[PDB]
Amino acid sequence: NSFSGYLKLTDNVYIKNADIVEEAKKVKPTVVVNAANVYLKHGGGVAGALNKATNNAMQVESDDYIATNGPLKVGGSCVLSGHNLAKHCLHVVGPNVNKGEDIQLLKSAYENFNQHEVLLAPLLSAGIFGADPIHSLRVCVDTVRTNVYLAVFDKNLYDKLVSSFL
Ligand SMILES: CC(C)[C@H](Nc1ncnc2[nH]ccc12)c1cnn(C)c1
Repeated sequence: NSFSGYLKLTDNVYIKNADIVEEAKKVKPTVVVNAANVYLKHGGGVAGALNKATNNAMQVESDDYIATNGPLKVGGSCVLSGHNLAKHCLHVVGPNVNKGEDIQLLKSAYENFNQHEVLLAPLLSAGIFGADPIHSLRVCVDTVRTNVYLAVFDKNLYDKLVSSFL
């Protein structure tokens, strides 16, 4: 958990303009959060980037988890291996609002973070899930009480987030 170059937004939320994969390789955190879907199919976005950095080990483990346990619920999570990136990966499903899933579930999704003292995480429900990323940071700030280090891989978005937060 040797995080460097973060900006502290609140007592427990830090942010950096960085690729979460690169942060995980440098820091080897106890927990890295994946922005997952309910079948843990890591096709693109943050999920595809984390799985590629494990050379598909995350996807083979995820497929075995789903065959044995079934899919997650939207707003839910599971803990699996972090492989080479972290001790553990917390796979968290935020709502895909472009598919009609309720934006209320984004609070439930961020509540999963409170089971871990320190986390390296992305913005949930941003990207293909369709939520406004600044709204996602507001729900993170209002919901997460443990120590969260957010990596946002887009300098334009990072500057909008920092400016909106102050
Ligand atoms: C908003 C965007 C910058 C963010 N992407 C990322 N954020 C952080 N590390 C990353 N590595 C590769 C992509 C990536 C995103 C995409 N989908 N979701 C749910 C979040």
